[PDB]
Amino acid sequence: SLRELKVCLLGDTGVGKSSIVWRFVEDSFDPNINPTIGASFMTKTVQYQNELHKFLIWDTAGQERFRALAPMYYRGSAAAIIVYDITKEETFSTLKNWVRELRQHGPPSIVVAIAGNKCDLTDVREVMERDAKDYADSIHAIFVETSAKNAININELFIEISRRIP
Ligand SMILES: Nc1nc2c(ncn2[C@@H]2O[C@H](COP(=O)(O)OP(=O)(O)NP(=O)(O)O)[C@@H](O)[C@H]2O)c(=O)[nH]1
Ligand SMILES: [Mg+2]
Repeated sequence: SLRELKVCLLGDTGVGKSSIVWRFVEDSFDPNINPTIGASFMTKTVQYQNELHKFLIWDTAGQERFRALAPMYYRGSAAAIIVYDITKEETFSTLKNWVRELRQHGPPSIVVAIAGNKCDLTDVREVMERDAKDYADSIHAIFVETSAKNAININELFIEISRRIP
């Protein structure tokens, strides 16, 4: 048996959406990765208990000219991963806007996950873990501080999704 799970990544440009997906699927990291144009699609199948979860992963362009396309991506998604950058408070401040948009226009029972990415960059941290954790908890979302660079909580993010899908 095999279970298809559409997952979309949402967030401001530069937060590491593509790097998260590349690390999960291709097990690689590129400091020189270019901004996404349109969307990138990758897939990985993982054993969860007695089933196989085939993640159909939509890596969306964060650049504002692509925002209008977002509804196309979250439609039919089993989960949404909203990514911010722990070194830029602006991307966290903005988190509520992404959540709002997913509340207002997304599927009724989507699994929401919040990823605080670039957690390897601790010296220049701007978003305290506790504050982002508190927020994720308040909306009953999955939360992890991730690093695509160091492979911190990348698999764990998708494991939490596997646990919480119906
Ligand atoms: N140190 C560190 N750098 C990271 C991490 N994830 C991504 N980066 C870097 O951050 C920059 C932006 O990454 P990228 O994956 O392109 O972000 P994005 O959210 O996909 N941007 P876009 O929306 O424009 O496609 C790149 O220089 C990349 O190497 C991380 O976990 N740690
Ligand atoms: Mg990208």
